[PDB]
Amino acid sequence: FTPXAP
Amino acid sequence: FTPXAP
Amino acid sequence: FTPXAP
Amino acid sequence: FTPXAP
Amino acid sequence: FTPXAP
Amino acid sequence: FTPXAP
Amino acid sequence: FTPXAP
Amino acid sequence: SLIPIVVEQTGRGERAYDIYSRLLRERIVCVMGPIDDSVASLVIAQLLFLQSESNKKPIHMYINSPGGVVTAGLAIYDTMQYILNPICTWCVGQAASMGSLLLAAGTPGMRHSLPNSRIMIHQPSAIQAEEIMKLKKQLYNIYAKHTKQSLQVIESAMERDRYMSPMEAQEFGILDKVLVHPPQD
Amino acid sequence: SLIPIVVEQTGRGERAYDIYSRLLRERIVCVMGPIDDSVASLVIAQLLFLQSESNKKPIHMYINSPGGVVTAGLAIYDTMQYILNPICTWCVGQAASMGSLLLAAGTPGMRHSLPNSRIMIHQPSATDIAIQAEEIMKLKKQLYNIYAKHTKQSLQVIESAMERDRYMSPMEAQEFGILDKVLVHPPQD
Amino acid sequence: SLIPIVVEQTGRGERAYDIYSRLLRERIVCVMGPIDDSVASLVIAQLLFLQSESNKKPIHMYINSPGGVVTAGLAIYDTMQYILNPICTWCVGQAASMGSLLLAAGTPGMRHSLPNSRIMIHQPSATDIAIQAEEIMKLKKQLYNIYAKHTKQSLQVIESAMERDRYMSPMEAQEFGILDKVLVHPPQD
Amino acid sequence: SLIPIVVEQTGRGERAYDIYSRLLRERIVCVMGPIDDSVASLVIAQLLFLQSESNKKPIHMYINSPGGVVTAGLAIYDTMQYILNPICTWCVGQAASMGSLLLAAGTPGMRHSLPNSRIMIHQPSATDIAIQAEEIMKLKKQLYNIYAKHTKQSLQVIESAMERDRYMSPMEAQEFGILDKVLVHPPQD
Amino acid sequence: SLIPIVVEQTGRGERAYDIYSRLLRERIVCVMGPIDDSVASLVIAQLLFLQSESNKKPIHMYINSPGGVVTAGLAIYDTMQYILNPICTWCVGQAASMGSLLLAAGTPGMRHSLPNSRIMIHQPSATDIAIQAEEIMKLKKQLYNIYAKHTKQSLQVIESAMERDRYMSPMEAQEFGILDKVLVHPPQ
Amino acid sequence: SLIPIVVEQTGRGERAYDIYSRLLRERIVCVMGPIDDSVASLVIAQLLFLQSESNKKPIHMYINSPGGVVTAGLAIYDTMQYILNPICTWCVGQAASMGSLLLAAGTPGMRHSLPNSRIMIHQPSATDIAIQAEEIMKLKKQLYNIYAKHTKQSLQVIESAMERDRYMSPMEAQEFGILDKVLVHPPQ
Amino acid sequence: SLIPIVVEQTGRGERAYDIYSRLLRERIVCVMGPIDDSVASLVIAQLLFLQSESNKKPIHMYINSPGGVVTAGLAIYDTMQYILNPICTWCVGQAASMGSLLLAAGTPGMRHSLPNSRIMIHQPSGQATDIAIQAEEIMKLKKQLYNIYAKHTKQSLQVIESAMERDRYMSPMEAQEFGILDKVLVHPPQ
Repeated sequence: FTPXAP
Repeated sequence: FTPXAP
Repeated sequence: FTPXAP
Repeated sequence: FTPXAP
Repeated sequence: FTPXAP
Repeated sequence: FTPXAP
Repeated sequence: FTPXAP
Repeated sequence: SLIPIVVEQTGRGERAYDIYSRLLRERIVCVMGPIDDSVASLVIAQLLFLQSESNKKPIHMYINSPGGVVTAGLAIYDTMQYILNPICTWCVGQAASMGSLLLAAGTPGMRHSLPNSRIMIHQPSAIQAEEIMKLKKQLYNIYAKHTKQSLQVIESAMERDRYMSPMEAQEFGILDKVLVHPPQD
Repeated sequence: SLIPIVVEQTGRGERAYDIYSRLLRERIVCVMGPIDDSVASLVIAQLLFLQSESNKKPIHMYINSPGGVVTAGLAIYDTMQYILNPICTWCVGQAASMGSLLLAAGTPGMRHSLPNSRIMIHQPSATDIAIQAEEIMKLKKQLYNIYAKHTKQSLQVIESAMERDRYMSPMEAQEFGILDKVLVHPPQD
Repeated sequence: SLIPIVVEQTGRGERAYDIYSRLLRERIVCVMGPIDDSVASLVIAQLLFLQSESNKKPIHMYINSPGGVVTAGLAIYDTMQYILNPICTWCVGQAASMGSLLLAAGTPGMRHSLPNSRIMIHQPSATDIAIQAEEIMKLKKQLYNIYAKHTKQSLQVIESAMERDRYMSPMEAQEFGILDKVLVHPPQD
Repeated sequence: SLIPIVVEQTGRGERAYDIYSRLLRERIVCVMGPIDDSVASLVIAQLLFLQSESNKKPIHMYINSPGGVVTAGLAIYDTMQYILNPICTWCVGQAASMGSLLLAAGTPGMRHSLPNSRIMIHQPSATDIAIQAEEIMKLKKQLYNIYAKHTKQSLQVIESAMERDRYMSPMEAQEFGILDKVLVHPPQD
Repeated sequence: SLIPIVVEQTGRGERAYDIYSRLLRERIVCVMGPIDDSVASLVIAQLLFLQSESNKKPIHMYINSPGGVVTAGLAIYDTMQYILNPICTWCVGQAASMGSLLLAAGTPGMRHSLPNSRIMIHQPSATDIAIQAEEIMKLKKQLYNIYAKHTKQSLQVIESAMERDRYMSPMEAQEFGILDKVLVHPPQ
Repeated sequence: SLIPIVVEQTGRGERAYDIYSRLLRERIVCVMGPIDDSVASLVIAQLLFLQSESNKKPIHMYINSPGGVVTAGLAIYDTMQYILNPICTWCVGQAASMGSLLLAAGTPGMRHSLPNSRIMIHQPSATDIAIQAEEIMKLKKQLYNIYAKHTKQSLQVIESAMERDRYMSPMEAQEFGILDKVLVHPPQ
Repeated sequence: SLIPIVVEQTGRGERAYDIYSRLLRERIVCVMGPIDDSVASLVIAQLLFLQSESNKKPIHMYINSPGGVVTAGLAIYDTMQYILNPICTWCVGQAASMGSLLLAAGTPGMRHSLPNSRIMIHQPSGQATDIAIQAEEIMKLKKQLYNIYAKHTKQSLQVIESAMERDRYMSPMEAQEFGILDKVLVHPPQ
């Protein structure tokens, strides 16, 4: 799930 | 399923 | 199944 | 089984 | 679990 | 089981 | 279990 | 039920396949046993894949089924319409309920059976009442198109709890040729 | 059941995939059968992986499903929203309850179905646990809002249609805001 | 039960097979235990594969079956007729019901049995879906035809005998015309 | 069921993993379904592995879980407090009971949820042996102290909250201290 | 049952077999547990394959079996006769019912047992499909002939022996004509 | 359930290790869930292997276990005692019944627990084939003696304690002598 | 459940083994759990394979077992006798019923136990025969067991039969006095 996780 | 998906 | 399928 | 099958 | 094991 | 079988 | 097995 | 492995010579070295993947290489799609969503999505995956390797080369769909879930069966039927390839269908053993509807939906002239098969269009006997009805009228229309029989002659036959010989199935409009051996010339 | 192996092209020297992994390579994600937390886990993993490969190229989501656990179904929907890619949805066989919701949530214009599919929004009758009266109502209202958002219908229209225990034809679902195209054959003309 | 692995110096280099793939290599199709749609798929696949390697080389079919699904057994029987190859059938242990109908459908003169086998042409008192009275009889009648064709016996002689709940020694199966030679050890001419 | 195989290209030639092992290489750890000692041991194994790749690079825990065996969730909790890495938790679907405790145990500022998720801190009416009343209370008091530590709420507020049999919207969970951000789409900058 | 993998040093490097496939490389065929159609299938496949590689090199059949389906046993016994190789049979633990028939059917002088095995020719209580009374009596007589042929005993001595619900010692089985030698340790 | 695979990079570094096999390379033996004879086989196998590789480099037992069969647990215990390596024991989740006997049995100074573990030495109200009552007290006295040795407590204290159907916090476990250190984060 | 893989290095490595195949490479045969025909067949195959690699190198038989099928245990016993190799038996956990028969049958001097093991010579009243068995046949088996324990414990048949009547387990020290094993080892000697 990027950005932010990663 | 091409065309159109893909 | 050849011939004819294939 | 040979001979004869094969 | 390092440090200390290992 | 050798010898003898084999 | 060595020594002695093996 | 261990499935065996066969050796192939290909264009380069030597490939090995399980016997069913080898048959897919010749563009053959086995449709065996009861039809359910899991089977439906496996057949459709093989259909889309084969077309992707050739828009034009015929696909052979071998059938031995006592039917199954009507929506899973329809899913395959619609995939057969959408796909551009010719589709040979080939009834081995039996084709009942959705099984016989897939047999019938082959592209015309390429719907076959072996001499000793059995074909059933009668439906075997969770949703609301109207929907089972809406689903069965859907089956009536599909058989109508591909048999070129009319709606009232299909709603009559699909009510006789019976099987047809392959040759009776040919007369009705479900299949085209009945072959004991490969043809001559 | 055995899953067959297909070999492709290819610039490496062949590769051999199980049939389903090869469909992954063409950016297709099969959502089949009941939707539970394991199915949602594997679908979300597939969406994330695809976006990581290209946050640009369409992703094609083929749906044949009678429904499933609503929280798992929401987990997929939220993932569809979050990723950037256009998402085509393609209904095959049927899409009922949670399955029809995922279908309606493809990016507009790219939501198709085959001719004979059946589409239900009514909702049985499940859950991982259980469950108070207020929570199941909370969960339905979440479905009311999502169906409204994507069908561009009103709440009171969505709610009334959901009370009716029936399936829609592909063209009736189109008139409601669930689909865009019903293709018998690939188009153009 | 794990299947043993065997390795072959030929090759070329050397390859390893499960012992059944190693038998098939050599054109042997094993038909063991009850015949259902799955066995019929497998046998038919093995048959069609062997014919595609050579429509002239003989195919050996080793039978040890108590019978099985009538429609699946016919499906195998039809494929045996449709393919061009000679078919040696070899009854090991027992051939009953559809199992003995397959034994008898071997190419004439190439139908064998080991000494202590049991052959039963009587039908047991299944099908895939439960079935109407008129349909059982149709299925039985084509069992009579097929049996009459390969034995050179009359429908009346097949219709009796099939009423006796009996089992025949291999010698009797020969005199009756189901198999051709029973062999204890391989012949000399 | 069938776990798809993906092929990455970075990049000596190309290597292939199942999609879940591929996510682990992006340092993602999936916590799906009920937590028992077996998932505790897998999650813990993965956390420790990633910490040995890098003590510094964050680790991401995607949580979709209805809860599970208390002592196995604490084994997970304790492990995630012990490693050096920051941990982003990310709640898709739901985080109920020990699920929501693991969501709450991520690094402050790094606990996310998708918009339709449901968060519950109520415990169900969950342990390996049958255990006395006194020890059940000790376990719950342990839960009380942990939620209190990670929401910065009071024990009375926590104990009062968990008495209610209900789920929370992610927004209510953020206000409560369980998580930090709710995201429909990736943030700008 | 986690089958261990052993590595042996054949031409021309090193290959890894599971331990039973490795015993098959030495021309050894294991007959363990109740004998049914599947067991008979694998055993026959192995005997056919092993003669395929050499029709002169002995084949060793290690038997620890309490019996099983009579037709399946007969299928094995018949392929033991058809193939041309000598066959040593070796009994560990027990050979009872169809198991002791396979034991008795190894080529003469080459039928062995270990000293604590138990041999029974009495039939228990077979049959894949429930059968008629005259058919079970025809099989029992097929058993009688086979036992009388390989033990060099009379049908009447076989028949009243099989009526006794008992096991024999390896010594008794040898005096009776099922075994040739009972070995505690390898011979000189 | 799908066990993830990790690909190692160290020198000739490829090899797809499974996650647990990879922890084993680091000399970690996982002891998860209820201890039966098969778990005891696997644990001993790993212990004996790790010592074979180095009878000096420490070995680490990570313990999350509600207990299990007493003789399987004693099999592991005696193997810990028999190998020469120092053994670090590490309790996550819980260590109950034979689980805390293994925890208490690592080398003095190297017995740890995370802070939210539960430790129980009370035996539950277990056995491969049932046993005479004189036998169950023989087994229990062996438990007493072991717990006494490694907690350095007296048989009275141990017996009195094992009579209480309760769990211990890790700090309580440490004061009792079952473990040495309770770590929230790695020390420095 | 999951069986670990280990990597060893040889004149042809690298190489990967499942931990149990690895232990077999050190000539260790694990006899674990209830003994039945399938265990007896797996154990006997290891013994024969190991002697064929060397009929002189010792063979180590680690035994943690509550007993099993008598005829299956006797097949193992008879194969221990037949092969030439010295056999070290090592009892960990327990050896009950046919388990302690295999323990007692190792080469004299080479039978060990760990200190907290439990050894039982009594037979149970978990199957003990494959097929249903007549009373005279079960007495013959029990006399076969009586003779084997006597030969290997150097005790008299009367002392053996009296002992097997007692429904008790022995300590490894008792089992050593009685002649079932030779050394109880807490730590490696010397």
